[PDB]
Amino acid sequence: MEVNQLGLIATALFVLVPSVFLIILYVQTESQQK
Amino acid sequence: MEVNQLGLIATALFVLVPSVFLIILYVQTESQQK
Amino acid sequence: SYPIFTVRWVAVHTLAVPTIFFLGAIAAMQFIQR
Amino acid sequence: MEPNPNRQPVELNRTSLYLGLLLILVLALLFSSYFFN
Amino acid sequence: MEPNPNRQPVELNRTSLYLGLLLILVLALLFSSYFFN
Amino acid sequence: METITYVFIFACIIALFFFAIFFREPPRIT
Amino acid sequence: METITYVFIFACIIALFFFAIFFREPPRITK
Amino acid sequence: DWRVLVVLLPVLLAAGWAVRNILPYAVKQVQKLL
Amino acid sequence: TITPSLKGFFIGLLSGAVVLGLTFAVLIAISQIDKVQRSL
Amino acid sequence: ERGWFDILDDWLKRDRFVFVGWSGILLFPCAYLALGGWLTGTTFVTSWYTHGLASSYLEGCNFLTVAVSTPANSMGHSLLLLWGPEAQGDFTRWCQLGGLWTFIALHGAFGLIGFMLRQFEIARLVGVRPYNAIAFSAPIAVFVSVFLIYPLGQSSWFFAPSFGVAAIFRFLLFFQGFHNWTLNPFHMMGVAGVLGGALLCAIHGATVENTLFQDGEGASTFRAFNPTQAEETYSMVTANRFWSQIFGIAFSNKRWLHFFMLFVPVTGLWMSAIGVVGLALNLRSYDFISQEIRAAEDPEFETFYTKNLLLNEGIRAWMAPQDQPHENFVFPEEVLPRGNAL
Amino acid sequence: EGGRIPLWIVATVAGMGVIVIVGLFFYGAYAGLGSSL
Amino acid sequence: TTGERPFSDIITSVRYWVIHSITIPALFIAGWLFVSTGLAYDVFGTPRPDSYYAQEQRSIPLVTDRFEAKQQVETFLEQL
Amino acid sequence: ANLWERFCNWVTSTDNRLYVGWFGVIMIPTLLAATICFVIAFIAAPPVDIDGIREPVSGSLLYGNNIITGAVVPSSNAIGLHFYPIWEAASLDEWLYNGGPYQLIIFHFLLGASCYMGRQWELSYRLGMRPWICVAYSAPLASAFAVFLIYPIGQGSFSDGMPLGISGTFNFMIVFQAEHNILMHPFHQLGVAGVFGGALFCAMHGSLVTSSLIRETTETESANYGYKFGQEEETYNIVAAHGYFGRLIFQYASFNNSRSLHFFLAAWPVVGVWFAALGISTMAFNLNGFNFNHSVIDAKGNVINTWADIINRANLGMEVMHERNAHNFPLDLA
Amino acid sequence: METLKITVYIVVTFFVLLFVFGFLSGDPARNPKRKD
Amino acid sequence: ARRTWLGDILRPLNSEYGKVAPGWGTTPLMAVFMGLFLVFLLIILEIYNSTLILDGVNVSWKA
Ligand code: CLA
Ligand code: CLA
Ligand SMILES: CC(C)=CCC/C(C)=C/CC/C(C)=C/CC/C(C)=C/CC/C(C)=C/CC/C(C)=C/CC/C(C)=C/CC/C(C)=C/CC/C(C)=C/CC1=CC(=O)C(C)=C(C)C1=O
Ligand SMILES: CCCCCCCCCCCCCCCC(=O)OC[C@H](COP(=O)(O)OC[C@@H](O)CO)OC(=O)CCCCCCCCCCCCCCC
Ligand SMILES: CCCCCCCCCCCCCCCC(=O)OC[C@H](COP(=O)(O)OC[C@@H](O)CO)OC(=O)CCCCCCCCCCCCCCC
Ligand SMILES: CC1=C(/C=C/C(C)=C/C=C/C(C)=C/C=C/C=C(C)/C=C/C=C(C)/C=C/C2=C(C)CCCC2(C)C)C(C)(C)CCC1
Ligand SMILES: CCCCCCCCCCCCO[C@@H]1O[C@H](CO)[C@@H](O[C@H]2O[C@H](CO)[C@@H](O)[C@H](O)[C@H]2O)[C@H](O)[C@H]1O
Ligand SMILES: CCCCCCCCCCCCO[C@@H]1O[C@H](CO)[C@@H](O[C@H]2O[C@H](CO)[C@@H](O)[C@H](O)[C@H]2O)[C@H](O)[C@H]1O
Ligand SMILES: CCCCCCCCCCCCO[C@@H]1O[C@H](CO)[C@@H](O[C@H]2O[C@H](CO)[C@@H](O)[C@H](O)[C@H]2O)[C@H](O)[C@H]1O
Ligand SMILES: CCCCCCCCCCCCO[C@@H]1O[C@H](CO)[C@@H](O[C@H]2O[C@H](CO)[C@@H](O)[C@H](O)[C@H]2O)[C@H](O)[C@H]1O
Ligand SMILES: CCCCCCCS[C@@H]1O[C@H](CO)[C@@H](O)[C@H](O)[C@H]1O
Ligand SMILES: CCCCCCCS[C@@H]1O[C@H](CO)[C@@H](O)[C@H](O)[C@H]1O
Ligand SMILES: [Cl-]
Ligand SMILES: [Cl-]
Ligand SMILES: [Fe+2]
Ligand SMILES: [Mg+2]
Repeated sequence: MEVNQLGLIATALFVLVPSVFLIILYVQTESQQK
Repeated sequence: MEVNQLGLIATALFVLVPSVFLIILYVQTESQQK
Repeated sequence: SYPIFTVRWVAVHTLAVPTIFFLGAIAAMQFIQR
Repeated sequence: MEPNPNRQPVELNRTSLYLGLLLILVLALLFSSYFFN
Repeated sequence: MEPNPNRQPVELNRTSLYLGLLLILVLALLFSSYFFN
Repeated sequence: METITYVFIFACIIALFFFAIFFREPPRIT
Repeated sequence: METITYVFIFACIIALFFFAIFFREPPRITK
Repeated sequence: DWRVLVVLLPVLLAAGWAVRNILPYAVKQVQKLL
Repeated sequence: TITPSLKGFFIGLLSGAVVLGLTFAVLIAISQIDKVQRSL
Repeated sequence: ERGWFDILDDWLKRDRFVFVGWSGILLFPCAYLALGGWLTGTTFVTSWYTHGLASSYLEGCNFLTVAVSTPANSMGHSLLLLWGPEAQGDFTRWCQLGGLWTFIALHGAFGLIGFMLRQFEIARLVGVRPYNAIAFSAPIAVFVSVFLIYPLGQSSWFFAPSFGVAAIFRFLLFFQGFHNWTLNPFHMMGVAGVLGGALLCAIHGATVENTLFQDGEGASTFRAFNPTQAEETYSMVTANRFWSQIFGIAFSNKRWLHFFMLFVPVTGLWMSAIGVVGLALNLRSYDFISQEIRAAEDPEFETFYTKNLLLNEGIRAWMAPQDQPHENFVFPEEVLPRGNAL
Repeated sequence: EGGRIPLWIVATVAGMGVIVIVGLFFYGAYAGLGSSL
Repeated sequence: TTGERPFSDIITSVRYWVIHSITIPALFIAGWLFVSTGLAYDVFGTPRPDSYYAQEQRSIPLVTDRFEAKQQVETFLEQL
Repeated sequence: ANLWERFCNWVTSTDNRLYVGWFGVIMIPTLLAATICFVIAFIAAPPVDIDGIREPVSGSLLYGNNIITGAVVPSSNAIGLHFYPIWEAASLDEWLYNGGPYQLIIFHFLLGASCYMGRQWELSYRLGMRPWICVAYSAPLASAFAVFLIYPIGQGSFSDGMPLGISGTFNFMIVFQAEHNILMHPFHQLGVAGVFGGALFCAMHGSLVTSSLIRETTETESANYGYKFGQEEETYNIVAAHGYFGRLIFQYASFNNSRSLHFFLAAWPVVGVWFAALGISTMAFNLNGFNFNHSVIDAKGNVINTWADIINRANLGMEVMHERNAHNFPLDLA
Repeated sequence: METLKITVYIVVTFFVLLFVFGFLSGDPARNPKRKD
Repeated sequence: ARRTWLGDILRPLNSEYGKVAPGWGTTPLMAVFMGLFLVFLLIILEIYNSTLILDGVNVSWKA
């Protein structure tokens, strides 16, 4: 199938950028003193 | 130029995956108490 | 008082003895003509 | 230099992480077809 | 369950982050031409 | 490449279901 | 896309220089 | 081969002269160790 | 049978055995003759 | 308890001028023979039958041109043992066949193993951490990849480096012409590690020597240090300020500094070894495909990359007939690539 | 007798011997084998 | 110190030079003769200036067989 | 204090985050000018007629290069050693065709780097340090002068200066080998000894200090936290390091004096790189590497090749191919 | 181009003057110990 | 620590931590097997290498 050649990077960055943002925030919350 | 179409995604992930890993570690270090 | 033959003595001579021999050999080579 | 008193800690609990990841992954599952076209 | 006592905190200081990002970016600047080929 | 991308996203979702169920923050009565 | 990529990585490196110098962990004398 | 004798002739005469000049001090070293 | 290279192999095997044997014989001998001195 | 092993152990580990140890049993004979083999070959031994070259002082070569040359290509990867099926115990023929090459390479290899074992042994006995042995893994990675793995992937030992100054220079130029080895990113990391290492050596030495505390009256400042002194001989605080203001960043941690000094050149050499492992299989960074497609279609498109391939093409055509005599290359004048006039 | 011939004389004579032998090697670069003639 | 006599003591001593004014020249002369007698050529199989080529031959005697290499060199040396 | 006096005080202030200084007054604008021009040119400059034969070489990213092939291309052979500032061109289009950016960059860079060296003396003086760090930096500086200035002067053209790029660098090296046999030149050999040895001694010193760090930390923490910035006590045991290295080789082959050790670490690579710089600077005037081509001859007079002659065959390949359209006459005399 | 030349000539002179007069402004005295 | 049915069955197999035979034990016999193994590796290397050539052993695709 002749799909758009930027579709892969568009999807990968769409997933990775905000997921990473969330992962960063979660892990630094856990590491805070309880 | 007729470059490899996977060159972009390869470069992007090569940068992002380990950079993100370090950012995760750094931020959760900062948020620890002392 | 001091020993004469030692491990150090052997190590020194394993190098010194062929070196002088070789130097005499290379000295002689300087007079060889085609 | 004196610390800024306006600084606040930031949080994201585990449930929020899971809710957020679900949002991102399902959005990508939805939009990906259109990105590939 | 009772906590696992082998658990340990993990650290990466600011200098290490900077050194790490430099390594990564410079490795990317180097290998990218070969990836594009 | 598209199919890989679709299957990958789907697989990440199922993995998320797993962690969200079995490794949830346990509800506690204070 | 390649030019963009190369210029992007370079720009990120230059930004990193700025932070490494001006927003470094300040050296503090102790024992 | 005759050259083997001609080449090693100075070597053996040197080793013998070294033994004669060290034998009183070599026997003395070996008897001290034994 | 014993090809020339199998003979060569045995020769190399024995030469190494002899080199190693003599080396350790000489070192064991010298070690026994010149012992270290320790406090009782 | 105090048997022959323990007695032998005592003697091996005596505090003497040249430490021996258990590792010395491997190290000293192999190192001595490697060096002895090289000196013997370069003084007396030809490369006429393997390469069509003179290679010894006896033949008229000088220090720069002598070599212990690799065996002929027809030898394949023969271990070429003296008692092997090629030389059949004949020492003269063995020399003529390049037996000294495998002799030096193999004794050299076991010698380096012994040296690194020596590094481990001494460190254990003196009670220091074995970082020196660890750093020596880089010279080992280099020797093994270049002198063993490279020729093993190629047709024969013939294409391994020959043990000589000019012969090594030939190896460099061969790698440029045939492998375009300068274009390889693993070689480039190697270069960064070596030049970066040399930089770190120079800058650290100079910094220490120029931030010294005055601990004596002498204008010659070397006597104003005692090995057993507790105090640092130079100011880390002053050194740190200087560099922070000059370069923007400076070391602040002395332990990190010195570890980084291990890391940089050690990692670089390791990377270069990985590149050579690839070249063993002709798995080169020879080309950029995009550059070639463009250049083929567009005869006005030129870069320094295309310029360097033309040089490689010249190297290959001009050096190959004499450098690879087993191929019996005859390239008539007319086929030789040449620019105008030259 | 351990100390009779002064070390500075030994060094000077040894050094001069090195210069003579290396000098001979250089002379040989211009005569006989390896001379190009 | 590790126990052995200092090198400086040794090389400044009369007994050292009594011994080595003999051993050193002897080894040097032995090396010289190794070359001057031509024995070095025959031990190692290194061609003399007149033994690289036959008079009319202008082809290098390259070894081309692995297991008949020894005989090949012998054949080459016969042809001289 | 008047305006000038306060300005002088600011310029020479030891309290600036980055020291300015008087050398800095020249260094800052020249390095900025060189940097800005370099970046713009590397990205966007059109092809340059390096060899003056109307055969423009593309160096920039936008004109079909990557990081590895890209370069700021040396100025035209038609210019030679002529000064070619922007205002000497009829237009920027001409300036670019002829490789004007190269000259702008290298002249600004060399001046700025010379002032970088001066600045290192200057701050050392302000801080009450000893003054010779700048002498160490003269080795790499001299090497930059060698490839960007001295070699072009000797050869009569900035077209033979080293290109400002990764592949252009290799081009410079290969052609240099063809024309000067640099590998066979003892100053380059000294240079190699300097950099190989500098790397060796770097790894050596790094490993020995690290090997003898005094225990100040637990198993679970980095040993680097065992040293605190500005502590008065030394952080490793040199006597133990010496005890190790003296036994690895022999006692008198190892340093027990830290000052002497560090001097050696400074001197070895610096002197070697001085010789490397001098290799290029003297091959600039065509005093070339050793030539043993056809040095070994048999009884009849047949040439018996050595590895030198095989080097020669490789060099001939580079020679005949380089700048394939530039030569009209049989000898390449510059 | 003439305007550019003049501008650069002025810029360069300015900075060169700063360097010369700057180092002439009692530089040996600008150190942390003996100000002479 | 938690006991399980399987843990109890396997208990004996993880109960002898640090247990040693006295002195040199079987080190001499180990050395002999190591020596023989070294000779074995040398043999197969030299066959593959064509340094050891045996009757009926043609080291090639054609056998
Ligand atoms: C520890 C020191 C050491 C080591 C590791 C080596 C290793 C090597 N040598 Mg070097 N050598 C040494 C010291 C050493 N040598 C000394 C002191 C000399 C001076 C005599 C030499 C002179 C020398 C020459 C002339 C040559 C070598 C060669 C070799 C290679 C092949 C060796 C081989 O195949 O033997 C195989 C033997 C063993 C591995 C020993 C076996 C021991 C086992 C464990 C016991 C079994 C043996 C048994 C008792 C005997 C029964 C046999 C019976 C059935 C007939 C290898 C790189 C060859 C080479 O370099 O070719 C290119 C070669 O030609 N060596
Ligand atoms: C540079 C090489 C090198 C170095 C410095 C070390 C260092 C170390 N090894 Mg490793 N090892 C190596 C290579 C090396 N090893 C290789 C290539 C193998 C085979 C896979 C091994 C297998 C090995 C094991 C299984 C173990 C070690 C262990 C150790 C440690 C203890 C010392 C020891 O056991 O040495 C071993 C001795 C040697 C490497 C010297 C071998 C000399 C051989 C026998 C000479 C053979 C000559 C040969 C027959 C000639 C014929 C050649 C042929 C081509 C013709 C130490 C960290 C031990 C450790 O980790 O303890 C906690 C451990 O358990 N080593
Ligand atoms: C089979 C059989 C027979 C077995 C028997 C084996 C047996 C038992 C033998 C015993 C008998 C015996 C000894 C025989 C000897 C045989 C013999 C002569 C073998 C020779 C082996 C051989 C080829 C050796 C090669 C020679 C060699 C090692 C040369 C290198 C020497 C050399 C130039 C060393 C460098 C010296 C130097 C100036 C180093 C500086 C490095 C540096 C700046 C380090 C930084 C640094 C340094 C410090 O100093 C400290 C402090 C710190 C902090 C620090 O940063
Ligand atoms: C002196 C001749 C120049 C050769 C270079 C070696 C010294 C200068 C290089 C140092 C640059 C490193 C950065 C500064 C590092 C630094 O700050 O150094 C500091 C160091 C110690 O300083 P001091 O103040 O104690 O001594 C210097 C003066 O004050 C006099 O006491 O200086 C020296 O040791 C100078 C030694 C000169 C003695 C002569 C050396 C000759 C070497 C022989 C080279 C032969 C080459 C052979 C090749 C085949
Ligand atoms: C290329 C390296 C770069 C260095 C450039 C600096 C140039 C200055 C020259 C320094 C060169 C270093 C030599 C220091 C020399 C030095 O300056 O100190 C002088 C020193 C004085 O010692 P003494 O006269 O006190 O005698 C020693 C006895 O007292 C000890 O019992 O003599 C030696 O150590 C030389 C011994 C020759 C070695 C013969 C033994 C050979 C055995 C082989 C060694 C095996 C190594 C183990 C690995 C396998
Ligand atoms: C091979 C072999 C073997 C062995 C052997 C040997 C062990 C030998 C040796 C040897 C040797 C051991 C030798 C030697 C030598 C030497 C020499 C030849 C030298 C020299 C020198 C020189 C010439 C010097 C110079 C210089 C320098 C380096 C530096 C600076 C200055 C000068 C210039 C002084 C055997 C029988 C087992 C068997 C088979 C084979
Ligand atoms: C696409 C690329 C993405 C790469 C993903 C990489 C993921 C990396 C995950 C890092 C995991 C860190 O894991 C985190 O460690 C810290 C300590 O450092 C723990 O934190 C624990 O120790 C700290 C410090 O004593 C206490 O303040 C805290 O109360 C305690 O819970 C967290 O409970 C844990 O969540
Ligand atoms: C490519 C996609 C990447 C996207 C990048 C997104 C990065 C987002 C950055 C988030 C940074 C969080 O910022 C971080 O906040 C925590 C608290 O939450 C702070 O931590 C502070 O508060 C906590 C909690 O009271 C204390 O334990 C701690 O001692 C204190 O320093 C850190 O000092 C700060 O570094
Ligand atoms: C941050 C600073 C960075 C530095 C940036 C450099 C700025 C460069 C600006 C260049 C200005 C353009 O220069 C412009 O070019 C035209 C033609 O090309 C020139 O043309 C002019 O001079 C020539 C002189 O022979 C006449 O023939 C012509 O009739 C006249 O119009 C002028 O000199 C100028 O009007
Ligand atoms: C075409 C060129 C021909 C060359 C002619 C030769 C003339 C040389 C000119 C010398 C004039 C320089 O004179 C110099 O000026 C400066 C700035 O005003 C003075 O003033 C300075 O005084 C002190 C000196 O400790 C400084 O701390 C202070 O910052 C500064 O004001 C110097 O004390 C004075 O010595
Ligand atoms: C040189 C190979 C090293 C192998 C070590 C095996 C040691 S073997 C061991 O040796 C003891 C004395 O040392 C004896 O008491 C004992 O009987 C014997 O089994
Ligand atoms: C390192 C040198 C060791 C000496 C090797 C022994 C030489 S052995 C012997 O020597 C004869 C010379 O008369 C040759 O004719 C013969 O071919 C050769 O096998
Ligand atoms: Cl070119
Ligand atoms: Cl011309
Ligand atoms: Fe240091
Ligand atoms: Mg001569």
